[PDB]
Amino acid sequence: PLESQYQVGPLLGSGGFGSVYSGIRVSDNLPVAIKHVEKDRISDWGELPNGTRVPMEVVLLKKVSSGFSGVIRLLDWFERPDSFVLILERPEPVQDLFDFITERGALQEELARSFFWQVLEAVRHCHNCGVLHRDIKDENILIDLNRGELKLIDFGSGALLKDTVYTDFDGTRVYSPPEWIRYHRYHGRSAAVWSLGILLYDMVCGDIPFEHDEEIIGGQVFFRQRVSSECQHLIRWCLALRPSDRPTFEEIQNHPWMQDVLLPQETAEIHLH
Amino acid sequence: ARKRRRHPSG
Ligand SMILES: O=C(O)c1ccc(/C=C/c2ccc(O)cc2)cc1
Repeated sequence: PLESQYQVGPLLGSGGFGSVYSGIRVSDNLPVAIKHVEKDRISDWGELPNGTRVPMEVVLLKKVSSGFSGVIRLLDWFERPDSFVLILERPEPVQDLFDFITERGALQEELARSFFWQVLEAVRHCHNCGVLHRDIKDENILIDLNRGELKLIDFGSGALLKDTVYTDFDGTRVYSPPEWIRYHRYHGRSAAVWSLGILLYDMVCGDIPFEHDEEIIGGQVFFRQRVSSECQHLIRWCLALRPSDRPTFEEIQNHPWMQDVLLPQETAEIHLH
Repeated sequence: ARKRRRHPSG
């Protein structure tokens, strides 16, 4: 029974994360986030390793739930007549990266480097576990302000990672790649790299570069803030119009701009405390 | 200053 294992608290973020409520596990007072998803609104379904029919979001969350602090951990889930309930870990204190950038403006490159590196490691963990997130954006990244650790959240648009072409997409359009805009076709890794270029521009410029379809497909990146030549080069490479011209994750992490990253604790002490 | 906003996925 859900209501016996958890003391349920008020809505978190006034619905901005979805139907997510504060909670505490009665077993050990562990803080949790309790996310509700309506069966009627769930598009993609999968099966757990035993065979039970569950939302794809649960399948993907279970696949990445092993120990790496870079992705949000699913602690348990429950099925109800009309919905599924997901028990997620709740780091505290947190602020999501969208609100962080709004309040602080364009981030210093040392801080952007630390955040971007952690996002790359978290996305690599997903792919290593057979999961494609498909909605990487600052709104879906939580910052643990005390530990300087970032958490990727919201697998509600994700899919099993495959090497063949994707013809469906329900993530965020302004982070989606031009081959999706133009042809409704994309491959998972190179589309992820495009969204990471959007995210990195967002961090060092204070907002995303493109709002309209014509900007996404046009191939021009204007820098509205002072950004180093090395960082500009990485962003423009991630935002190559043709997917085969984009870097691999290995090439991103070996890029000159990515060298000498801060540790998470160093990041918190220099930039967050 | 420019207009920065969230974008729904869904
Ligand atoms: O996977 C998801 O969709 C998902 C959504 C939301 C959260 C956490 C939200 C949060 C945590 C702590 C707070 O103090 C305030 C808000 C985690 C995961």
